[PDB]
Amino acid sequence: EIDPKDLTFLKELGTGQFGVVKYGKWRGQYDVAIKMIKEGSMSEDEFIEEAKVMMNLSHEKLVQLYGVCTKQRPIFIITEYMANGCLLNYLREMRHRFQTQQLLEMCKDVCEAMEYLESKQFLHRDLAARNCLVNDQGVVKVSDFGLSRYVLDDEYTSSVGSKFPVRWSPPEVLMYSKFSSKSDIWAFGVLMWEIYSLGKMPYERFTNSETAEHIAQGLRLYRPHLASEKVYTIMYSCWHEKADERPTFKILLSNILDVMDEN
Ligand SMILES: CN1CCn2nc(Nc3cc(-c4cccc(NC(=O)c5cc6ccccc6s5)c4CO)n[nH]c3=O)cc2C1
Repeated sequence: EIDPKDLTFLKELGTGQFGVVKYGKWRGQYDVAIKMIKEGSMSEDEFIEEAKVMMNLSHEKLVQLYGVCTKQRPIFIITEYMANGCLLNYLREMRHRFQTQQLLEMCKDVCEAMEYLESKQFLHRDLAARNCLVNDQGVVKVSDFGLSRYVLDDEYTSSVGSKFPVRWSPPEVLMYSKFSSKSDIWAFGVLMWEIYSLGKMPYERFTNSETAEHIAQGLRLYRPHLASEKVYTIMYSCWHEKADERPTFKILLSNILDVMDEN
């Protein structure tokens, strides 16, 4: 529990699934992001009840959840500030500057974080470039892991809602809501595709339902121009129709390192 008196609000950072987020400082020194949880937007009992485990996830490549303020309303969630914002806009805005080696390093950053979550049997559930953040040195970190579990918004929680991450979801999630490590694996493959396409939208011009139909018929995202064959083999392995044929993040990390070694 963070003492809200130790927080200094400084700047608006926009809005997310739980409402307003601000930039501020903790005890005058540490840059933080502060979510102000819109009333009615979150399953608050469930979150507070299970919030300890989320604070104890600690890894360089995870956006740290520093703590919470729950003695007043709205509740606050206080997290590690990342000066370059979310990965999707960072890709699109710096599109013409990236070398392929840097793209691979971004995939490695994310894969390390997910290997850690995997080892803790903790699911992200909404992995995507929009839910990765980039710090002032260009390091990518995975953000908002596990929070989808607390979203109260039928458009987000229903597989046919307008906000559900259909384009990051494997068949068993779209058909049966079967989340597992292997559905995070699928989403990581799509995230690699976002990185190597420099921030394009997956299945652009397809609706969500057409996307679902597409992928249920075996069809997959094309290889982006900047992805080598080896890289594409790695992201494609994430999209096996059968979940148990998909790799683990440990294997994916080994693959990425192997490609780095070869280069
Ligand atoms: C000039 N730029 C302006 C944008 N800009 N942004 C920066 N940096 C951060 C943004 C956020 C942030 C802000 C608003 C919303 C959200 N996203 C969410 O709240 C949620 C995502 C999800 C996903 C699934 C389930 C529930 C939720 S709730 C975040 C990231 O958490 N945070 N931290 C940061 O450092 C730095 C900049 C400079």
